[PDB]
Amino acid sequence: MDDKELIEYFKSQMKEDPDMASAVAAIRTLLEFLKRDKGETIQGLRANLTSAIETLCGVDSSVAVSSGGELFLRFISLASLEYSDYSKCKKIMIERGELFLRRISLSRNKIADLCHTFIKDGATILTHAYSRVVLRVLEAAVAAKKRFSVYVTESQPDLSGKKMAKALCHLNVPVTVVLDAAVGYIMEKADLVIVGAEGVVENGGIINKIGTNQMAVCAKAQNKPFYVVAESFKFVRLFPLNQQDVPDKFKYKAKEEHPWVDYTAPSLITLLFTDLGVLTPSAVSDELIKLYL
Amino acid sequence: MDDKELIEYFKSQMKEDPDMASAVAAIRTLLEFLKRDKGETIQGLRANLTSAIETLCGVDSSVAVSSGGELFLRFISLASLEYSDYSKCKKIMIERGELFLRRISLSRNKIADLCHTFIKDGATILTHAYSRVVLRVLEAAVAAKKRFSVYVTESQPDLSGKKMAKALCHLNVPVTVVLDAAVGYIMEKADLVIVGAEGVVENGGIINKIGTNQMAVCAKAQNKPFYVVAESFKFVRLFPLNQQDVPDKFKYKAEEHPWVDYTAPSLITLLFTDLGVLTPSAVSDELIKLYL
Amino acid sequence: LIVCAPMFKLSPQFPNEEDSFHKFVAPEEVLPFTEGDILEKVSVHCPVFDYVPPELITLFISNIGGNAPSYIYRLMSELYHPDDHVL
Repeated sequence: MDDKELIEYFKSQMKEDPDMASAVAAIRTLLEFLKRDKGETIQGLRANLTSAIETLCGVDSSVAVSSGGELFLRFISLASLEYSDYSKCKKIMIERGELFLRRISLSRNKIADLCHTFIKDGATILTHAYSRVVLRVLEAAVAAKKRFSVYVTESQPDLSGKKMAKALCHLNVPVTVVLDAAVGYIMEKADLVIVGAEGVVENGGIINKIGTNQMAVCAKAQNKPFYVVAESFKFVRLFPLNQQDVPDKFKYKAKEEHPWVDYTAPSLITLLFTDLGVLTPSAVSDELIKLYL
Repeated sequence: MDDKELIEYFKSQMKEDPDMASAVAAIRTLLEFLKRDKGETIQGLRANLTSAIETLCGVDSSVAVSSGGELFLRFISLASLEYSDYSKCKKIMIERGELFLRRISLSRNKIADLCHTFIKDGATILTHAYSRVVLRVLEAAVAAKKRFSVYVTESQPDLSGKKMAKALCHLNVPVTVVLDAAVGYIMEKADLVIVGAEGVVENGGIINKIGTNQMAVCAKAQNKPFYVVAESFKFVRLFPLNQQDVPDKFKYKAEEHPWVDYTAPSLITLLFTDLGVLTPSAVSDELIKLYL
Repeated sequence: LIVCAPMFKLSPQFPNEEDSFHKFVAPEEVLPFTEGDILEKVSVHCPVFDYVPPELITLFISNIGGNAPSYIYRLMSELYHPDDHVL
């Protein structure tokens, strides 16, 4: 099928269910594209898949999409070169893709189960922007008879924090909203910091919504732990050194341009909660190599 | 004059000239009250002045007003004032107050002259919020045939940074406006930080608009100088330790929305006052000398 | 700073439980019982163990050699199966 069908299917899948990330939609679109092929040679199919991934990347500019596409491409073909009939190989790869899609969807519950035991009783928690996995973690924590208070940030320019505040108020939890310029003023009362992630880099740092770097520095100045929640399919191969090493195709969405993302160094992070387990920033270098088979 | 007349005169003086600070308005109102007081007593005059200062501070909650009133009261009484006649003493204190008012209006130019030489050639300067003294400093610097670039912050929630940028436009200097959460991202390109002040405390720290503490910490994390411009009549007696110790009558103006925050003396490099150029350790006893 | 410790003192746990992390004993060791009524409104605490973060350790001397603190994780991966982490 052509690119117009690809874009239409992608947008329809995104719009049908709001509780879904871009990566899952991209993976489902790629699987549907795989099921609608007619070729006879493997590398022609490889070229078609690469072109499809490249076209899909141009619509939405997020880090997770490209990494998910690459992981899907190199995970689908562990053993598909044995027989001489195209049909058997195609069936085997379709089965492998279905298995991969099945295995993708169990990460959030594992993350919540591993992370909910780090919250004390009667504690104040700071957070930035909106993230669904953090909400799941908090739901699991409140299901275990614990009490805490939450501070959130308005997170300009789209006021994303108020949405998370409204979602939190539905679970009768004390939640308050502060300004974007009062983070350092309010760090005094906090006890721990939990944020989401948009991509994990080779040296252990992260890429996230603009405004995380200053919060991390302020928390480091007063010796507060910094926790990160992420997923396996968000691992990318990149080794930035400063703020200007980030590729420009991720900074500006499709100074005065207001870049949307920023990078945080591994020396300001305490622990990482992934579906692979609990890893210090030093083990990410090995785990990324092992993952990229 | 009564309380209503006091408030009317204060508001009219504030409204007449936008290029004027609250302290000068309070001082002028106090002088006007002094020139329209009747009675034969000194303690009565002192009580009337104290009540006037209290009712003036009640209307507007800014740090400079109280310090200006206290300094005025201390200064106008530093002479003989023994004699035998009320009228002679009254004229003496009126003359002293007029001399004090004349002296106050000659500090911005001195600050600009002392501070303009610290700017390099072809440098990037980061600043925060709106402040007239910084504008005067930059005008003096640009009058000396120098080139530089300026970054500003939108300064939520009233967006004063845009007004500062619009004022900077007439001076044909390159100017950029960044978000209130992009300070850490933009700190790398900067070279020095210049901010205003709202009140100087005993241990050397300052009190300013919300959002300065994070800028100071970020600048300290990358070894960049931090400069402060202040005025003599903004020195107040207070020894805060953390953010909680700030008095509540200055935090919240007349969900949490504080308006000011305090910055420690260990994150500052130099202070440019009308007394001269002082390290943070010099204020601790310059303040003692000043409050005679 | 140098730590001397064999291999059977390595455990696959993270510092998240606290509470029973320390070990408290009788306050008899600190304040004698012969202090009288003063021992009716005074609280005495006698911990035993203490927690040390890993940024303050330089080397580990074991029965195989010297290793940096960051290597310990890898050792665990070859000592215990991840299934049996929680009994």
